[PDB]
Amino acid sequence: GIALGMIETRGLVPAIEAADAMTKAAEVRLIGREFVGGGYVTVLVRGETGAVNAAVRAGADACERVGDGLVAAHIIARPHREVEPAL
Amino acid sequence: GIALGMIETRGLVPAIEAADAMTKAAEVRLIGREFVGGGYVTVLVRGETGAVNAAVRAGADACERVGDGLVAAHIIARPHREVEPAL
Amino acid sequence: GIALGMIETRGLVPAIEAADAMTKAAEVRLIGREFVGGGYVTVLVRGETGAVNAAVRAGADACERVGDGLVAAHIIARPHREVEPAL
Amino acid sequence: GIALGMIETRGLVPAIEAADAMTKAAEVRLIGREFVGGGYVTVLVRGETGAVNAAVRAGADACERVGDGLVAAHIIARPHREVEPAL
Amino acid sequence: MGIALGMIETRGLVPAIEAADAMTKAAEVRLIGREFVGGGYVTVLVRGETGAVNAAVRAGADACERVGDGLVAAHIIARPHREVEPALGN
Amino acid sequence: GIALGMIETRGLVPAIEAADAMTKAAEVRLIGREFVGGGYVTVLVRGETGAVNAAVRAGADACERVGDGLVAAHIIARPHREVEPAL
Amino acid sequence: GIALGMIETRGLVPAIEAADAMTKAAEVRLIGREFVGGGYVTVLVRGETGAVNAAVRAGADACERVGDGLVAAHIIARPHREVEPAL
Amino acid sequence: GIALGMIETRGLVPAIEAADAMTKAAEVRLIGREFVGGGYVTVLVRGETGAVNAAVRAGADACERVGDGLVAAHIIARPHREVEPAL
Amino acid sequence: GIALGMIETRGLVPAIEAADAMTKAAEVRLIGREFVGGGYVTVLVRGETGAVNAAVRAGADACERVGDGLVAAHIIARPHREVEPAL
Amino acid sequence: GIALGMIETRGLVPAIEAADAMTKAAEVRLIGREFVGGGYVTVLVRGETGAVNAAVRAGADACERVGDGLVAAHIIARPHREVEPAL
Amino acid sequence: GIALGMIETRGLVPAIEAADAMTKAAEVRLIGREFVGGGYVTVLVRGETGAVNAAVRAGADACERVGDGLVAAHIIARPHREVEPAL
Amino acid sequence: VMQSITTDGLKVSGSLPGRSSLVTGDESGSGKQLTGDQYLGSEPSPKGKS
Repeated sequence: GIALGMIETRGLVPAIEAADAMTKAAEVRLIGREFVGGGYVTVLVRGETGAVNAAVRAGADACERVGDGLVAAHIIARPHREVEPAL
Repeated sequence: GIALGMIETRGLVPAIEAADAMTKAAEVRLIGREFVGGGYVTVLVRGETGAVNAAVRAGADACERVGDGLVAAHIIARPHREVEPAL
Repeated sequence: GIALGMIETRGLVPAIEAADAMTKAAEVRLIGREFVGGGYVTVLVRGETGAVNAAVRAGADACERVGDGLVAAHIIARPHREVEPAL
Repeated sequence: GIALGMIETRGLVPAIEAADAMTKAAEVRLIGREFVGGGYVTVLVRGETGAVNAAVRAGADACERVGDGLVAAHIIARPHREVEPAL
Repeated sequence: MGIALGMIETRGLVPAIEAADAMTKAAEVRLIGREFVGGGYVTVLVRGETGAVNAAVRAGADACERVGDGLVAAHIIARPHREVEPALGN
Repeated sequence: GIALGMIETRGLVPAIEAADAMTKAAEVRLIGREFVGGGYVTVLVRGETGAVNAAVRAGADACERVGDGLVAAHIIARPHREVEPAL
Repeated sequence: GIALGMIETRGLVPAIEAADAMTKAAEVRLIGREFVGGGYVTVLVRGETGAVNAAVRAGADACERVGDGLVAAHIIARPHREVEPAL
Repeated sequence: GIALGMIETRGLVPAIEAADAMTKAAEVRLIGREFVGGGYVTVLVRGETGAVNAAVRAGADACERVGDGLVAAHIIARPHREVEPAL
Repeated sequence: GIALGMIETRGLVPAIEAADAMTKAAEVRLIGREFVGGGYVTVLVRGETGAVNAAVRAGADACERVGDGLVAAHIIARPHREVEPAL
Repeated sequence: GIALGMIETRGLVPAIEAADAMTKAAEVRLIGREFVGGGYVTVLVRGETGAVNAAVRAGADACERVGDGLVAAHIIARPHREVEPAL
Repeated sequence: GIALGMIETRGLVPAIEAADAMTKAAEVRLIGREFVGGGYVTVLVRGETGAVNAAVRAGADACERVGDGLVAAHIIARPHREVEPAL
Repeated sequence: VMQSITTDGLKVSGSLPGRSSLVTGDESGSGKQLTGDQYLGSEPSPKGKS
């Protein structure tokens, strides 16, 4: 796939929670795990657009109040060829 | 050509979505993705002055409400050559 | 010039545009951009103390509105050699 | 995917901006640009069902405020082999 | 060398021609094409960098809004996708 | 003469009589007779600016009682060379 | 003969009726029939001025009742040499 | 041809914009520019009577509201022999 | 870039500081600094349309209160191929 | 001849109407074209008393309404020799 | 000494007294003595940023009571290499 | 000739590649807070995110 699912939160706990939710809920291959600073942690996964949407929504739903919570999530279907160097 | 465009938020998720908006909005090449620290994240693009304007304007002003939000955006038509090490 | 001028802010966007003010205001050469931590960013420039003062004030005056604003604008006209290994 | 998305609009300008939305929204490939006659222009893309659905949503949402407006917009997810000679 | 797309629509070819004339008098944009949509609709297409495209498209618009039937749609593509022009006719 | 005069009308009766008025009123040379489509007919003549204007005035007043009448009358003096490949 | 007779109508059936009036009203050669676009159809014939006038009057009196019928009907006595390249 | 058009304004900016109007509106040959003094700048262009008139007309229309304004816009069609060495 | 930016003032000091704003704003090369007379002073720049726009606009934002201040900042987007001797 | 005709005005537009009025009114030869400065522009002709009188009358009666207006138009009958080498 | 100080004065007397103040006050070199026209005279000195600051402070405090006084006194510390053609 | 007003209120003109209601495409973001530096006139721009 080419679509990029992606979630980010406070602390690594909800990060791996969203990751486990995505890898269980969609045809998605986890490809990036970023420690951002100040507790911001981002998990970014690659898969088809429908799978990306399903995984993102499932992770966000199962990750709502646990830990310190999400801050956002998004469904990108195609980053440009020049965006993948950022990951 | 050498116009330098800037996007700055807390958490790299609005940053990279502004970056996708950059590479989808105007002919600007992103040349850096920097982790400021404490959760602050920055994307650093290059392109034509009007292109930088269109890109940065659209992306930053569209991704303000994405999660915890963008903090600031800025544009430089010509950085000084001596400011090269920052690149 | 050997005197030091230097700027501190939150997020490097005000830092780099204040460095642009440095290098458009007076004949000063920047030596470094440093991520202090927790969003704190500093810029370090050489110059003669007249140019140092002019540039540093220009950056401070052009820097407060950008992002989170300044944290400290400081100049030293006689930097010791013994300080250089920290630079 | 072989899902076929396709958009009809008032003349060529909304068609081109809709194709822009196609290629910036989700993974689709422009298979056709057709000038029906009498001011009608249609764009034909292929891809995965969910991706094409998101893409055509974005294309419409772009086209309503462009020019004279949208005419018609449909999502065929299973183009029969008998339809292939028509495309 | 500008690849941003400046392209507009007119009812009738008279506004198309005079709007394209203003287009190429108002910026350095290469007139890449004219297309007859059908029923008198004419779309003109030029390539150039974003600022030139913006200025020239604006000028063509406020020149063509009155000529003949008038403008139909004036739009500015800044990032034509790699696949669009082959479907656009290159 | 390099000035380009040109007009629009409904059908060929007004177009041909307008071309005749072009030729009789002023000694200009016709360069194009274009079928825009949907009954839209345009004529494109070449001559010096005064002759262009006079001929176009004569053709313009000679078509309202002819068929459906004139739709778009226009004179320009200096077209850019970029329009020539479209001519 | 160089005199031009030429008629506009809606749909080519009244155009064929007008050409029929041409061919049994006077001995005048037809130069062509053409589909203008949008349903407009133009018939153009050449002949002597009196024969052209009589034929055109006959066609106007004949084809104006069929469907929408005649749209524009007028003659040119001695067309200019610059006009005929359009034919 | 021989017709002389010429535009007077105060400040060089309206002068060059009037000259651009001359050489973009009609086919004329600009023969020169003159710095009169006291802020007075004039552009002298050459061409046929119709082109010169149309050019100066368009230039006056454009140059009314630019900068601090136009002074006098005039047309000469038959410059005398001893008048030319003034140019 | 060939777009010409133009800006006028009264006195050499505002003109030269406007030229500073030119060289510090965007990629604009000053091709001529000429003296109209009567206090009127001219500065030109050449570059891309967007860059020229940003530069001239910044120059205006810089020259407003420099002694006499701004007089005219009107600009163009393309000089004609003939105006070079007039440049 | 020997008589000296002279006319001066604010701006060179009315100066050139003065000059060509000189030439058209009668046969008189021009001897001087003067840019005095501050907007004053002057023209000097040489001819017979009646011819120069008629010429200057025509110029003063023609160019006042043109532009900002005439300011002085004198005529001398017996030009002294001592003024000649000053010219 | 790259910093460029410049003073605009009503006439040559305030200009040269200002230049003398420049040369007596701080270490500068006089590079420019320009006559704008209409009485405006501009003086251009180069030197160290603080040196130029003190010098032109002295000159501005010099020129208020001399004749008609100042018009525009300004300081720029960074003349670009491309500005040299204007210097 | 098109007109505009500078960020400090000054008067500028030219081709001026700004925002106009006749042309679509440049709607996103132009309306909201102005970014650092400056390119767009103090004249307010149409919205219609679209």
